[PDB]
Amino acid sequence: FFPIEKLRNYTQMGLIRDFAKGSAVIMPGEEITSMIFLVEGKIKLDIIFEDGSEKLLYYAGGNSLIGKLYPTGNNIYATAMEPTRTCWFSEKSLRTVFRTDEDMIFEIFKNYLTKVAYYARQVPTIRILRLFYELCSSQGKRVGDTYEITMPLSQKSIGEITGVHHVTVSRVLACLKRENILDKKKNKIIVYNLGELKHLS
Amino acid sequence: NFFPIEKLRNYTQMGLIRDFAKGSAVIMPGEEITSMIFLVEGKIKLDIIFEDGSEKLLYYAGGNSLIGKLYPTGNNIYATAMEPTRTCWFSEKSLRTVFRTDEDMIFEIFKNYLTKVAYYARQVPTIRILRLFYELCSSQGKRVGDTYEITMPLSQKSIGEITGVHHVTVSRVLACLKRENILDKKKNKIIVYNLGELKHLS
Repeated sequence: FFPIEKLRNYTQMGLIRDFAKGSAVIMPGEEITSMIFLVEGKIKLDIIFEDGSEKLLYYAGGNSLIGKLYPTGNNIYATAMEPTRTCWFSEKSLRTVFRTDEDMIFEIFKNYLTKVAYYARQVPTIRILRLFYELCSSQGKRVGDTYEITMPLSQKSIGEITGVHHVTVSRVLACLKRENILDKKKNKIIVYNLGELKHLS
Repeated sequence: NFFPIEKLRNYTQMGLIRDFAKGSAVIMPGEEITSMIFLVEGKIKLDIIFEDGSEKLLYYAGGNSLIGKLYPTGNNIYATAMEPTRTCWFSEKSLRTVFRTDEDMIFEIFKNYLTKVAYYARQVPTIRILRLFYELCSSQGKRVGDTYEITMPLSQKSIGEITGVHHVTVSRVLACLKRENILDKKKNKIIVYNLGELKHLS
């Protein structure tokens, strides 16, 4: 949640909006321009990617801060998971705060910073040729200077298995190919240069 | 996306200018940073270290990026100026100056910062592993009674690479199958003790 309690002393500078259990909290592109400090309760922020798709992002426990003070590249769609109470902070209430006490400036920074740390700490190609070498070096059965693996394993499945976005499972499988490194010809995997796999892996 | 915050160029005087010839550690490893660093010319690779001396690259930073931090963060940072680079350092006591001189910046950063979380979160799951085995099984599995038996190495680590998966999970996940009863990975042997429920969960 990365709660920022300190701020509950400060909600009276806010717009308190209570929401029922399911009622959409940020719309999928209702335009949102304020920090939504979440005081009792819980919220599910998913992103709607621009295809139409769905995909979780992160929950918001009590005390957490969600929202934003800007248009910020993405469509959020967040549901109240349980009858939840929230205090909205416009920039101008937000201002009003900092004037009433600096420390909170930092307070949010901290909270943001942390959040950066966090997600950025977590954050392809090799995860691929790792999967392949794995297979080649177990299932590998020599055919002259290449090695054959008698298994379908289709683009979709490398994606799934590698947690890798298709355009990449393509480009790279394309590139493994173009290199006399690897054919996944329909049924069977033919590895032309194993030393070069191991090494890129 | 060196999420530059050009506005900050206007207040470097409230800051601390620290210059950094190429190759030079802008962030030593486990040296403690309590200042926003503001990149006023140049280019840094930030790396991290996992608590297991592992290294991998955190971001770049470019003309007008803000890296650095005002607090502890339980991350292990190693920045080096690729190019010769002018920085400028924001202690709190100093940003605390800037925000009085100029209360607007408080939002120009909050934006700034608020935005990378977008970014990152947007980029950013047990699924895979199973799935990894699942294909691995359906293709290689040699059914020994109710079990399906492949002969491979699968170093806990390789899985964590293959699958963009944190070691705790890989670990805490071979934990949850070998238990559950699904899968045992015991040395040079896969031994799936339930393909049906294996694909239910995938």
